[PDB]
Amino acid sequence: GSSGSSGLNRDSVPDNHPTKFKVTNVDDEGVELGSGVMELTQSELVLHLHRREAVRWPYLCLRRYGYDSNLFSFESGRRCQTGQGIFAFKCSRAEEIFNLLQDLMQCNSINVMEEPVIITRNSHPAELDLPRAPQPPNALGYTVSS
Amino acid sequence: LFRLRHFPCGNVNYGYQQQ
Repeated sequence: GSSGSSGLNRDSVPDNHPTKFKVTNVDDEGVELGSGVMELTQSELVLHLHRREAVRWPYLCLRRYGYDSNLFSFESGRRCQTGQGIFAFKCSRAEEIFNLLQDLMQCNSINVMEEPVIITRNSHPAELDLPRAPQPPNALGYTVSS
Repeated sequence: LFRLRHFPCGNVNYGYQQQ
């Protein structure tokens, strides 16, 4: 929880902004591959970078979201823009990202802004993700006669 | 966007329990 606003322009994004974070995508050894800006907002997570395409992940896809010494990372299922995989990023503020993620992910943002038409509308049936299911109960035995 | 073999973090809060 926090607040504050002002009618001031921004000439550039700092390394310490309260909603943007300068990040660098890293490999299995922790070597630096490419730089970007991670944006946290009530809609979803977004990466901004060069003339390349931008990249998005909804909080629904984030089964887990972790932080370590200068390291931020997240897991995501086959349903998202990038497909199935874990993506890790070097960042001087990885704990402040982790502290802000949970503030938005607990909030759920239920239609918080007016969205366009989407395939959640009524239509023909198709392959579409299933909800949770209950654990099946145990059976009982019986006694034996003379 | 590098795809890792496993999760690099031991301390984690599980948020969404849906696929």
